[PDB]
Amino acid sequence: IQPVAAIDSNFASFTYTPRSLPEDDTSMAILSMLQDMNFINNYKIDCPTLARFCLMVKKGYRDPPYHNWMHAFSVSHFCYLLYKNLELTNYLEDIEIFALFISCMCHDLDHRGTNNSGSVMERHHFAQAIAILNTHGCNIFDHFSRKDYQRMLDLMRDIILATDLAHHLRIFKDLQKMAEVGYDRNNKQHHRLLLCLLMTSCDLSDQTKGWKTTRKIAELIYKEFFSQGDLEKAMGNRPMEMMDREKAYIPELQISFMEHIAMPIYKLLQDLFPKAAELYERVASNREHWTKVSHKFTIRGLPSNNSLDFL
Amino acid sequence: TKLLHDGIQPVAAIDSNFASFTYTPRSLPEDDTSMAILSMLQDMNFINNYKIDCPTLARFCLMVKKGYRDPPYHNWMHAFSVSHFCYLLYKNLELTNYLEDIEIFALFISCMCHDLDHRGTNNSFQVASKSVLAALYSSEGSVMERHHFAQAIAILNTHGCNIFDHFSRKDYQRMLDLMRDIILATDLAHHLRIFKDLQKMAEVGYDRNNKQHHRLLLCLLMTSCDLSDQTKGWKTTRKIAELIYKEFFSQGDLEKAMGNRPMEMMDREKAYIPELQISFMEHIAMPIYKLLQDLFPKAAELYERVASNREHWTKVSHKFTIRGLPSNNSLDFL
Ligand SMILES: COC[C@@H](NC(=O)N1CC(=O)Nc2cc(OC)cnc21)c1ccc(OC(F)(F)F)c(F)c1
Ligand SMILES: COC[C@@H](NC(=O)N1CC(=O)Nc2cc(OC)cnc21)c1ccc(OC(F)(F)F)c(F)c1
Ligand SMILES: [Mg+2]
Ligand SMILES: [Mg+2]
Ligand SMILES: [Zn+2]
Ligand SMILES: [Zn+2]
Repeated sequence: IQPVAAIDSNFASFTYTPRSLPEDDTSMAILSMLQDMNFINNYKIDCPTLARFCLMVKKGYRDPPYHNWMHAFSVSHFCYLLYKNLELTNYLEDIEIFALFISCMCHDLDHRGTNNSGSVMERHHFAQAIAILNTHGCNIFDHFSRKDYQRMLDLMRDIILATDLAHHLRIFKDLQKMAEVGYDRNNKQHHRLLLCLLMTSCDLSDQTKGWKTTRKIAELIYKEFFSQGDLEKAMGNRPMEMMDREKAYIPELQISFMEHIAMPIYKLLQDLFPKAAELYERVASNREHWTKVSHKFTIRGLPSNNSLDFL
Repeated sequence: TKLLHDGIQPVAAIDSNFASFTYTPRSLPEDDTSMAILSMLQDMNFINNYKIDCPTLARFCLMVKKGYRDPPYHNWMHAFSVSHFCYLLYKNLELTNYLEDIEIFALFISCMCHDLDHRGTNNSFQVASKSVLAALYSSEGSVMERHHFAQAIAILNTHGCNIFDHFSRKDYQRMLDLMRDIILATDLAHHLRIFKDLQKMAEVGYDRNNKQHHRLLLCLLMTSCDLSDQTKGWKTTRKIAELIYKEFFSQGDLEKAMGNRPMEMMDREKAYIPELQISFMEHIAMPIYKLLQDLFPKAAELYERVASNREHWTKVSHKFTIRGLPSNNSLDFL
């Protein structure tokens, strides 16, 4: 197990882009992150069991454009960053933080590049995580107490279910209440709410990097959406505007996504942790950048085709 | 050999709609266009009127054709299409009630010759590129149009190509002065200078005894022929627009490579085609055909087709906004 400093000198920084790491080194980096957060020694995890677990999780992702292993790795890496930079041990229990990180690895297992059209996919993701744990040689919790095994499973379920946007919108009022009155380490409701907020923060973490990352991730997202839309047209159904490559206008859809979903998540994170202010400011800056390049979705000159036949 | 040994077709046998304003001369295969030129001159009666030697005329037509290059728009098929429209104006507007036979003959020959040796580049490009044409003609203005005329003159003075070598001294001179004036009238700068005069003439009415009115009418008709692609269906205007912008953006690329800053309409990174087409059509094309309508009521269908083609450019404007991902399938262009 590599020390985390040897992977990259900037590995624990919010400026690091985990998609820069070759896919063949990501399994080792997972182990290095668990080592550096001290969960392997804390919970006495068998290293071979953990290695096999991590490879099975990786293997359980398919290869659609966005919802693949590198997404899961990136999300997991952001959880690590929150641990390292926001001092999560002052707010949550070690078992809750451990659950969040394992959930990050597992939260989109067996995604097909298609959406829920509750929480159909998120329940499947959890069921896949459970099936991996009950595979021979992969149960990283098989030495946990009956109390702790149960808690771990309940946490993973709650945290993975919190990645459904529908869940986040139900609890949004509660998150705002918590942010304004202030976090209370003795309130078990606040722990639940904070774990949901942190999970969604990890899931959308590509929005906190530079322009190069948001642009590429947007491309991959729309590639998935339009594939789904193509399939829905082939079956005789009528896809949503954002799934239809002939009707979707990307700048409007991105700016909506960023104003209405991403920015309020990181605004809430900022209100609870002042050291997350740079995260919110990067998301806001990335949204400004989407507005600046909007004009480029009007074809100037002739299309690359070099033809006007498309009229 | 093929132009000679096929005799001169009657124009009805080329197509039953050949003399109609709805006919698209770009439909005719390029290998039949030389014969169609002869058929049009035959049907307007200029061959018998002026006693043109047919072999001389056949060789003249092939030399004119040969004198066009192959840029996207300014090629032989443009010249043929412009000449065909002149024929249509003769057939449909009864031009013999307004102009002399020699003026009408000059207009048609000018139509064939008016873009000779065009390189897909405009007048200012010759000056910016410091081409041989600029060296010869830049102090006089209308650089390309002067070259076109000089090329026509060089064809006439090629052995076996002088269709006017049997003209009187008076008529030879008149013909040359007409071709020069008419070809120079294809410069947009010329048209904008005379526009006030054309409007005057349209409102007071045409006067067959006013020699200034003949000059002005020949300029108007020449520009009407030059822009005649705007009077056909949507399929023609769309395709011609494509060819025009191809030429413009090639020129713009060349101007960037020399360190100069091209006009917005020449710059493929700044030109927004719907705005430029609509401007061209509202400000250049439509007033030309409005003036033609004011002088000849039977040209009303021409103006109405140009206006309808402009409405069509407005309807499809929205399609220049990229929906979904580009064909690229990539967002790298941001
Ligand atoms: C299928 O969506 C996957 C993911 N979307 C995402 O990353 N992006 C990024 C982007 O750049 N463009 C986008 C455009 C868009 O529609 C216009 C939707 N989503 C995105 C996502 C996960 C969990 C969520 O739930 C919660 F936010 F609660 F975590 C959530 F909302 C969204
Ligand atoms: C190099 O120009 C060639 C020709 N242009 C033309 O046909 N098109 C057609 C089109 O579809 N789009 C256009 C757009 C545009 O600006 C964006 C300019 N021109 C065009 C032309 C010849 C003589 C002229 O002078 C006069 F009109 F007076 F005859 C004249 F103005 C224009
Ligand atoms: Mg998901
Ligand atoms: Mg010209
Ligand atoms: Zn995810
Ligand atoms: Zn022309």
